[PDB]
Amino acid sequence: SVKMKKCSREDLQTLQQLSIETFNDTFKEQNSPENMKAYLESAFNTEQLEKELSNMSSQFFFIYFDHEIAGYVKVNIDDAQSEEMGAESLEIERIYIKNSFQKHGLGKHLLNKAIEIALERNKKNIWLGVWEKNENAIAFYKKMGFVQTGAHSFYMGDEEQTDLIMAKTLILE
Repeated sequence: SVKMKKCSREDLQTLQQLSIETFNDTFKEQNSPENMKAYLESAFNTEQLEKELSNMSSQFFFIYFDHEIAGYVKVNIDDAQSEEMGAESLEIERIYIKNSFQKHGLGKHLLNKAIEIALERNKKNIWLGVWEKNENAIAFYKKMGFVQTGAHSFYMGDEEQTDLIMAKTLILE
């Protein structure tokens, strides 16, 4: 069966390994091994993730299928967001499903959980940033109701790439 669990301090090691594997398998083709090694060490080292897990405005959730870890999602609100969007929004900063577990509705589960958290936190809108080249993720988000509201350049390695800003308005009552 499918189940999700909020990550705690004891999930640090598991979160770190899952983060590295899924991220590597997502940007591995368009980046040098040297740049990937450096980023993986600066983004997923024990101390960095420990800080993020302890951030009051951040929340991580694991998703499981048959008791096996299949992926995770990281959401931010207020000052924890990677962009200063305000106190009325929630960001899906990271969302990853292990390759072998993709195409089974698990990504949808994680995203809807992010939506549920946003609704519960009374946030007016939910948003995310996604590399323009990630066609699979863009198509998934559009199916989930997200729309591109903007786009800006960002540096990947030593070259600029395009980040698409996608969002959806929630409850306004």
